[PDB]
Amino acid sequence: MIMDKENTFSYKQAITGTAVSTNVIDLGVSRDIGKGVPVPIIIQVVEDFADATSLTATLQTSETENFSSATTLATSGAVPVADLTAGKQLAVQYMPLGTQRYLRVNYTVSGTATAGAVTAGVVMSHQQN
Amino acid sequence: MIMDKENTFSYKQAITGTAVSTNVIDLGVSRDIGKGVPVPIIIQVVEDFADATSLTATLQTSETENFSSATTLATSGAVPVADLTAGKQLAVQYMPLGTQRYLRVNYTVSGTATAGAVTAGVVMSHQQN
Amino acid sequence: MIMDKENTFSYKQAITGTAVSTNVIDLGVSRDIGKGVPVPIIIQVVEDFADATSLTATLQTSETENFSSATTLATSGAVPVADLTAGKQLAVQYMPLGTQRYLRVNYTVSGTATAGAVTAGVVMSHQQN
Amino acid sequence: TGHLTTIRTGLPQATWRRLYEGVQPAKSTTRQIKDSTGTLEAWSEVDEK
Amino acid sequence: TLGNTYLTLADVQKQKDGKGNVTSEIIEMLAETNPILEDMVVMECNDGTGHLTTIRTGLPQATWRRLYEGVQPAKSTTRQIKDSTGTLEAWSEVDEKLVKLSKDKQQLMLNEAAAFLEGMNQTMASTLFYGNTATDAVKFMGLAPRFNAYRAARNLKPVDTADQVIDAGGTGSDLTSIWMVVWGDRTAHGLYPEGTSAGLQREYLGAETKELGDGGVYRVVREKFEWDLGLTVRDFRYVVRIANIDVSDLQAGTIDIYALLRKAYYRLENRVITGGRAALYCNADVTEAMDAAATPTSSTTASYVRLTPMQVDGKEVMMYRGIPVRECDAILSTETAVPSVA
Amino acid sequence: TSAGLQREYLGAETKELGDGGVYRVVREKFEWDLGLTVRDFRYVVRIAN
Amino acid sequence: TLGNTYLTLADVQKQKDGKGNVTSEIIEMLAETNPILEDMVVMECNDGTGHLTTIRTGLPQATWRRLYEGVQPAKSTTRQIKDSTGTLEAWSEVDEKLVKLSKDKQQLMLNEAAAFLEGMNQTMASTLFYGNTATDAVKFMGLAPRFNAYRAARNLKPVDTADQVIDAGGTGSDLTSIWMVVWGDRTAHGLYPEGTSAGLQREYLGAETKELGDGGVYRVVREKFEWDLGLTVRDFRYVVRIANIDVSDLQAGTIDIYALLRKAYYRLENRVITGGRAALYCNADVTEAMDAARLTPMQVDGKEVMMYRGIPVRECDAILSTETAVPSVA
Repeated sequence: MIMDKENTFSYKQAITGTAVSTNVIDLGVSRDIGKGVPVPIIIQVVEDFADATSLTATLQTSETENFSSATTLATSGAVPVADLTAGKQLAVQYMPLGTQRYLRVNYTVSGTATAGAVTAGVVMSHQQN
Repeated sequence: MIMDKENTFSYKQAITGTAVSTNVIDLGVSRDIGKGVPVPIIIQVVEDFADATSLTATLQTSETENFSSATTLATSGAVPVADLTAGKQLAVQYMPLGTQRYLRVNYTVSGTATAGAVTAGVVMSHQQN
Repeated sequence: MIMDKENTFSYKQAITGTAVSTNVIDLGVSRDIGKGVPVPIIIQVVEDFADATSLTATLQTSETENFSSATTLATSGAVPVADLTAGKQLAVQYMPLGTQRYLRVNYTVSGTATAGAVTAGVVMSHQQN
Repeated sequence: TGHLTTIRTGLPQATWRRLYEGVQPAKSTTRQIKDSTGTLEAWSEVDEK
Repeated sequence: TLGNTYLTLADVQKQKDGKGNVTSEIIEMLAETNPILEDMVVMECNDGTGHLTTIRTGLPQATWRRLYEGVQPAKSTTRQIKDSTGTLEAWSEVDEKLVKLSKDKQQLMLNEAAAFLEGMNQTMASTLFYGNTATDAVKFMGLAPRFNAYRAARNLKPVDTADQVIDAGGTGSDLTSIWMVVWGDRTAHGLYPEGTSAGLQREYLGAETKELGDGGVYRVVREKFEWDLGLTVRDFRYVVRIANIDVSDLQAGTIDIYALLRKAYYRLENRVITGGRAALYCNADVTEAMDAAATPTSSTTASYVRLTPMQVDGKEVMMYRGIPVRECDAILSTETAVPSVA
Repeated sequence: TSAGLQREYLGAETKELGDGGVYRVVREKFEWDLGLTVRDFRYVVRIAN
Repeated sequence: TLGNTYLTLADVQKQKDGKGNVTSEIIEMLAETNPILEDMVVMECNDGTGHLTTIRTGLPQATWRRLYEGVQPAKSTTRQIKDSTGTLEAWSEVDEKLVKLSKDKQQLMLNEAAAFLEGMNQTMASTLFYGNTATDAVKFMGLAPRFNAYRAARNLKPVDTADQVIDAGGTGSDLTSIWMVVWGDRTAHGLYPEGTSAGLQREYLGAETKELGDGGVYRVVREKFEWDLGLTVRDFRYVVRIANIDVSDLQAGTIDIYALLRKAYYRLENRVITGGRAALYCNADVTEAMDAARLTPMQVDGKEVMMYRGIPVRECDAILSTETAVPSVA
């Protein structure tokens, strides 16, 4: 993979607590980029989770820097910690449709965590097996 | 949309009342699809709907021909009644990862409508606009 | 109209009080820049003032970086809050004689101003209506 | 995979560079939209005899 | 955050066909037409502080001489005004690997260069029509800032520029304007400072070595795009604009275009003698309405024009009164109120 | 796919029935697939209702 | 308050010498030999975004015709896998006056380029073996993480990665592993993406001018080094891993490597590939444990190469001997 810096939501972000993503990719124009030729994305969990219980991994999109009202484009559900190992993908392969203005990832966690990290972001080409 | 029989979940299937896809795909062996080359699918509503509260078109897979081991590859979610309109792509643009021997489409509707139809399957080139 | 970054005493600088300039200019050896061919200067006001009473446009110069000793070269008097609108110059169009080593602009105000901006600095070509 | 088209959905916003001041570069923000075909076909057997 | 500054990877993916090659044919869908920058006359300032205009502000009115009287000698006063040029430029910054993995460099440069050319043209036309340097200190004075005030009465001779603007009763954020400039050596023209060159200058800097603040040397490629000009409206007798043109009207029959255009034509105090080429620029809403009131069909209680078969649809709006009507997209149907000088 | 409305005079065939029946037939096949792909809706305008 | 960031006068004084100018003989004291980089083939990424691969997955069932009886048509279902790639670069920096100050410029950059070449070789071999996309998403997945599991009892036919990993048994912080791979176009090879050339790409960026926090522009000569490389496992039945080899029990006589090797050869696929080199990839400890004396070497110009059953044994210095325990997929 040749995943790069700019269009990347989080780089090895712990989000051990109930945090959110840091690099909110913002686009001035509502391109809704998923249309036509696809764009691969990952929300692959990069390092294991110790004492969490659920890792709802929404892909909230909104129309303001601060996500006053956000819209969900991909939610992984209440994934139990038994699967939050390295390489555990948490959404669809390619870019979804409906990216209105802004894009930030939520990390609602049931309870806190003592370990856990992710590398959500856009990738030039997926890695499989 | 260049649909095709022998690779179609359901052709013009009516949705009214809880039911599954009329046709269940069978890929010979339990090998994978979503990986590698993208495979577009459209579980899309064709004809409008009625008093039914919601709809839950999920892409269930199972190793057995009859689906006793349910496995959600991708879910439409509880789409509200208002958005059950023609042309609504209810699930992911591309085929999710982890295809088993067989795949089905499960329609779980909150209540029963007097109208509603879906044509779901894999297309040669998903047509935008 | 052409301007510079260094030969620029202010750029939309806030005057919300009895503030002074920001980019004090140096000229190596002491020298006298008012001699010889004229060098223009623009003290145009931007962001129309709101609640001031008088804007003192002193043009203090010094021989030390810190303006412990200052030598007034020009002034505009107690120009009222009325007028002071956009495009209002407030000093001599060119550099007065007696530029010791450094230059800056003083912005004494008889009260508090809730708005106001200035663009003091040398301009390659003055813009006459 | 069907014919593709590349809309442009935004253009840079240049800045008046006062001398010795830096300009922050911008980019051409495009967008894509694709289209597909669809076939018609008819047949006729007319009993050659 | 961000993601909008440099040419990211998603955009490069979007700028290629399914065969894996960069797209040669890009639908613009945001280009605009602005022939103001095409028909405008421009020449080097070629002087000192700036372009210089000499305006007379006094006449030595003669005295009714009684016999055996000493007539006091009089002098002719003059007033001088100078106008300055402005410069802007924009830059393109792309990673070299972003280019190499796209299998095609020249195509990506062509796409980005075309986009930048269109962007600069649009920006320049916008500033020419609205160069409000009153609050900028850059973006040289255009045309609207000079005439952003109208005088309701007393508009007999051009004492100020407030007599060169005609109220049309508009209100709200749906106002517009029509400019009738005259380009000529003395009427008005464009301007660029000496040493530079006319038109947009573009330079291909090749591969760069972008150095980061915190020790980073990733290699980028850049192109230079430079274009500078300035304006000089020598006479405010050569430019007339209509303010408060409410687009809530002008789509229905409430404001007659040709009435205001004739009123302004006669306000153009220097068409009586040929100074230079003339023009009347619009925003394609005015021209639409003008063909709506010059080839009328079922119009509202108006339009003494009488039609014939084969001439019922409309032909064109090319020339107003011999003045060519060049359609400039820079003009906006939102301009805020131009107030009445008391 | 070939361009435009196609036509294939297949000629004589066999048309085997489901009960052993057999008799010659001749089949002519007409095929056409296309998509209109309005690449820039700036070039198209509609008046409806 | 240090002096290691950029090249200094001390280094050129220590390398460029010999009563004269730069030497063309700089001995690579840290030159861990990894013949994996030489045996492995490379192939341009024709596809464009992630090296693609089509593998047959189902087989048609032929039939015997019985006195004009029909034969039903048969399908042949196919799987497809994508192999992403990854890039490494490096940058040299010498003050232009420093380069000119030494009598030669080409050689003083040539040895500094050999240094970078050795470093890239070492890092790429390390990531070729233990390169994980699971933790380093900027790292193309190596040979190991595709096999960090094993089936207890091997399936009748290889149908999974875990069915090609032999659990040698072991634990602790001293286990190692052995790789038997065949390098071929249909088996496994390197990947330089489209546009990017194959292998290392030395790039000499002439002379440039630098900056600091307070002006201070000075002239530097910058050499840009790049290497793109992706790894693809085609027909993964050609790769077998022997995991959890306790080196402590290996130095002593507790486990024999020959049993593990024969088990792996049993679990390999018979060589039928044309033009495909194959070899063993085992650290120095394994070949040291081969001190057990009829398995013998074979005639290739009389070279230091063991030939375990017609397969060269390339001892690779990059195979770290303190791996993590490989779990079992029960």
